[PDB]
Amino acid sequence: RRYRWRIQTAWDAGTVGYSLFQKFTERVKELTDGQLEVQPFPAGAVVGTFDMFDAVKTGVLDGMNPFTLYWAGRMPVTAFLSSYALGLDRPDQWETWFYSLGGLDIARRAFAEQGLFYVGPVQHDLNIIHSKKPIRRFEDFKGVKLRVPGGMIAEVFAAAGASTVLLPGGEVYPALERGVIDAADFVGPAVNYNLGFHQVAKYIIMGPPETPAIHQPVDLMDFTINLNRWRSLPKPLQERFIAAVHEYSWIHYAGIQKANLEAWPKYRQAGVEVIRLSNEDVRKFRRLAIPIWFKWAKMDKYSREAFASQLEYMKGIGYVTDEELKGLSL
Amino acid sequence: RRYRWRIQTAWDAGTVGYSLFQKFTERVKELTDGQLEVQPFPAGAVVGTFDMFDAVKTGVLDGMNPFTLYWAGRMPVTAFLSSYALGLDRPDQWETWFYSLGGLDIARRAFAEQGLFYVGPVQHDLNIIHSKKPIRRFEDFKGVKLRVPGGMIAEVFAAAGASTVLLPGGEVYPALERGVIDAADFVGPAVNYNLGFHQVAKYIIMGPPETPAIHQPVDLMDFTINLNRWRSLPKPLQERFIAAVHEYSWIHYAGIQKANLEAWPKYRQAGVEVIRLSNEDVRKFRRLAIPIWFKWAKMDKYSREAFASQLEYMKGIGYVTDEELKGLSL
Ligand SMILES: [Zn+2]
Ligand SMILES: [Zn+2]
Repeated sequence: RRYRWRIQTAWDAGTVGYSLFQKFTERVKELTDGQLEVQPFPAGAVVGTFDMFDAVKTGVLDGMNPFTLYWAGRMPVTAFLSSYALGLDRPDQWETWFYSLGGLDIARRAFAEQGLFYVGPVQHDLNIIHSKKPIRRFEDFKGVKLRVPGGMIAEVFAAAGASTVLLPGGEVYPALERGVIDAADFVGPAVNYNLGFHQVAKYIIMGPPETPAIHQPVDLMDFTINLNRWRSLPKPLQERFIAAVHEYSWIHYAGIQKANLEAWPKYRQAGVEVIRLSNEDVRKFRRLAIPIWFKWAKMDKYSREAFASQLEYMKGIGYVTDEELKGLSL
Repeated sequence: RRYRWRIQTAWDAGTVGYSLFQKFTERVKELTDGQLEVQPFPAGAVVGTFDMFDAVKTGVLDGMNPFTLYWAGRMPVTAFLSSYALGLDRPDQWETWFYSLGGLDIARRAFAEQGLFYVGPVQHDLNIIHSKKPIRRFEDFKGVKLRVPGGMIAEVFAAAGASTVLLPGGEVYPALERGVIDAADFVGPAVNYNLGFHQVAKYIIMGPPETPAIHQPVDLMDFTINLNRWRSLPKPLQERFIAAVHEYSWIHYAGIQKANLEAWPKYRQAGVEVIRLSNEDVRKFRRLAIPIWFKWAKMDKYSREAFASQLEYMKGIGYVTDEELKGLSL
């Protein structure tokens, strides 16, 4: 039999991300000899981006390709299924945690409880911030109306004095154009350029060379399927889909990075100034971030289990010291 | 029909690498519904490790899973299909170069001329060095009889004054034991421990925290199949094997990294001391390395094509400056 799944992505039509997503649907068809076809839908075509979770749960959408931390408000563990401020910051570290340190199994158990099947993470990129005004040091975040993807990312910036707001990436351009917000994080350079942020914001704010991305160094996406639909798919096809997603994870990653290399010269051409924060600004964010990591970990049994193993890993590779964990518990 | 392929790996029996490789053949069987069965063979079981290239070319072996730079002496481009001293040093950078910047197509074209189908790279790990006597700085390399995997890696150490020797990892232990060599690089901590290096060498030599691996930060493996055997495989199975290898690339990478985390405590227990070189030491190696990059790049049309796009990429991410390239050119 042939199966057809309808999957909407967080990528807006007309972005490098959507183009990569379109090709993935062709690859799935090739890998399953046409037995499984995925019909792609750009952000907002079936439902709003943040409404994808419920639509996939009901089966109205067969699956979704979101940025995983979008569900942080309803599933605490998802704040730990994508990068959070100053924690693990390399694609290979997240890949290791998910694929050998138990991360994938935590995600699958948590999503199964929601009637969803978490297939696996899709590698992507770090994120940058676009601002209408110069933010040159930690203290300049005070009073900035900043769009961020909620969750722990928003909490960290709020602890730095920013007024945070949650908006889908597609609403950032009009918000900055009208001055409804002063700044916005979204994704990396290439897609932000596709969305025109450079024309409504003259600055790009990044961390120092040592920590380019303070908040989201590894902004993971994923594929999540309605559990019933997943369980109805023949096992051989389920296994091929898992392989297709893991292969795509890196094909997506590479395509985004190539587009990013091409985008930087364009920002310079557009007259956009890239502001680099300092190592000291990062330390100020670090002191705010660690206690917040623990508060989020303490939300439910899944966030605790995921952070516990991530913390152990961070200790093993020198990303956290016992001294800085003083007074914190788990 | 059902296809059966014998594929030998550079991993010795009894290593974490070989266990991961055995699992991959089961994964291939599952992904192809039993149509493609790869019978795994540990290093030296069918042919010698360095004989795999000719064994596969002539068909004695259907395919191989080697460390790609083993063929540097016969195919100059392979010295650029795996990490080399002080160039790109993160797994994600090599993934990007191969999958979006044209790297994969260069490898495939170069191998096709040899009657081989290069499937894709297999991520792995950085490498560390084990020594019988301490090597605490750049100058301590003079006079050291050092085992390395030849090619550009051997040439950089020779430039530092070491007497290099080429040996399969499975022959490092006896070579150290009987004093044939003073030190040896091979792979990461877990597998080196599997091979018992800690029993014949009390030191591990690594770069500073900023540059843990000076010579081989991304020691890639790959799958290469006899071209005729590849062409006789139905296209649907060719595509599934390609996806399987790419998925495995990271499953392998993650498994190796987990094992590495578990190995450090065993080295401490075995009484092995980890010596870290300095940033100054890295600079001394750097001044030798860069000119060597160009020497190897100019070897043939493929080594030139590969290095050309890698240099362009490194320039793009600030890994090299025009200043330090003064007087060097393709
Ligand atoms: Zn973001
Ligand atoms: Zn090596």
